Amino acid sequence: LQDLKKEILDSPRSITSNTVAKSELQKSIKFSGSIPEIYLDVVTKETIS
Amino acid sequence: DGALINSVLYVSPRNGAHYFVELTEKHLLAFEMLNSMCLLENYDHVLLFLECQFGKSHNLAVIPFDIILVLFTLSTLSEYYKEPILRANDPYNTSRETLSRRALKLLQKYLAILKEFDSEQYNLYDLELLRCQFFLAIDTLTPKKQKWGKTFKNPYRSYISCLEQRNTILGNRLLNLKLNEPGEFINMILWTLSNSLQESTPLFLSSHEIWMPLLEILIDLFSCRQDYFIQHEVAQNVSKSLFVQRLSESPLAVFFESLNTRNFANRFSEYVFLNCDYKLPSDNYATPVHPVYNGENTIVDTYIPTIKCSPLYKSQKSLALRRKLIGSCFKLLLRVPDGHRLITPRIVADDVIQGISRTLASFNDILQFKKFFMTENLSQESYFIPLLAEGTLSEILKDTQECVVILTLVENLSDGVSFCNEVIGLVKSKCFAFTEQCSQASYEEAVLNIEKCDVCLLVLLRYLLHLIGTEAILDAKEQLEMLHAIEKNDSGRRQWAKALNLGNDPPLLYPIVSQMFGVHDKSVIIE
Repeated sequence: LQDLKKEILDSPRSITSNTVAKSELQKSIKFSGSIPEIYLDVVTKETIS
Repeated sequence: DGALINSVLYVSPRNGAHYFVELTEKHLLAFEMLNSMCLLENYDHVLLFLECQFGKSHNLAVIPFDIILVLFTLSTLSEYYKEPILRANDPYNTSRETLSRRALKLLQKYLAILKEFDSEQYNLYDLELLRCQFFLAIDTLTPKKQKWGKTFKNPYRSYISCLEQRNTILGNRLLNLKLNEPGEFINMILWTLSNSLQESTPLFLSSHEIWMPLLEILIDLFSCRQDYFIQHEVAQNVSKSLFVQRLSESPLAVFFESLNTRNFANRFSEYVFLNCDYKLPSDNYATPVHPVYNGENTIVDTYIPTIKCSPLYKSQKSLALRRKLIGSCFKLLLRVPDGHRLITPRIVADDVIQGISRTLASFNDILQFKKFFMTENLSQESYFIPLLAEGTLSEILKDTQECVVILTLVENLSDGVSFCNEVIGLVKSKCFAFTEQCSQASYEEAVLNIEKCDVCLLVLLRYLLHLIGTEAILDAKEQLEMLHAIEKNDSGRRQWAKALNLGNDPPLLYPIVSQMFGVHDKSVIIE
């Protein structure tokens, strides 16, 4: 059980719906300003238009 | 003048309006459809209805006056402070444009169509109906009595208007209702004129995107309504006393009645050039300004301002708006018979000219002065710009030189020889030339006055060329002597330039005169 636990410890122990898209939009923003997170959230969560 | 003011073939004059036009079946159906769509708050479909048949057919779709008021109210709902409300109203932005922007574009395009009546492009009946709708909207937009700081009438009984049951479009009160308040119309004008030159992003967005275009549309519509009132509402032949009373009831008279204040000349001069480069004279009291529609001075977090405008662009637009306001004021003033003065508005042409001249002479920045005195079309602003230029030149000569030479250049525009002789007389007196009295310490202020005086002379020369053309520049010895006197004035300025008080060369008008009518510096650079 100890050796099995050692391999289990190697395995990670204890939402991100649009985190990657919002992060990539934030990195390439070409804007020196506040850029509030609400704007990024509304832009990256359209899903319709 | 044009067909716009002289087309009364299909009009049905009524007690309320002399321009009333009856509706045909197709126009009635269109009006009913637009009102029905407006009732369901489906503004996107209303804009689509207006845009889909715009310019694609010989016939013209006439926008109803209530729909015109709805578009005016929509124009106030800018994205920068109303983005969530607009997104909620139209979650699928199929047009990819703000409702306010689409409404403003439609209003400007329809105003452009109304300004020139193309009988070949559009049938006269549709053009007259559109003129009637715009005039009804202007009559509903009548300003209330000025405050220092009846609900709805439908002329057409064929259909029920959407505005009868509602006073707000998307949480914003109707523009006609908002402007029909004692302290709102003047407040709106002061707010837009102050925010025209404001560096603050919310204030700049509030006027540049909303108030500046709406004010321009209102000024153009009021000018057209004034032309129609003078053409038809008057009794033609008059005893010169009833005409003054009718002019006091003119739409421009009501428009400027809301800006009468206590003294029209000084307060009007301060209002038109509010927040400009000129130093405020006599510590005039500050004019209160507040946002018209809730938080116009706030930007919503969702909107991101990604547009930057250069100070020159903002100054050019602001000075153009100021020129339009001054032109409307002078257009109202010129109709007044000589000797008689208007009763309801305490306005005098001489007082306005003196106030504008005092404000222009007080400018410490040449760029704004040039923007005010440079116009794309001389004929459009020919009635008041020469008078302002002459007054500013007279005041500059009065402050710079102890001797005030009376200027008759405006009446001398008719004869080039008289104008050139007067210019020779003025330059001989050395009033036009740099003054030796001015100290070396205040050389920059003297140069600032001289360049403004040169700008005024250039404007007068341009008007003289517009009135007489180029026919006797060298054939008449008087014009050649005037050019030689200009060269002598240039030599006088060069004397101070050789004095080497400052590295900057004093402004010389000889190259500009040579480009305009100097025939390449006479013989200096003809070769």
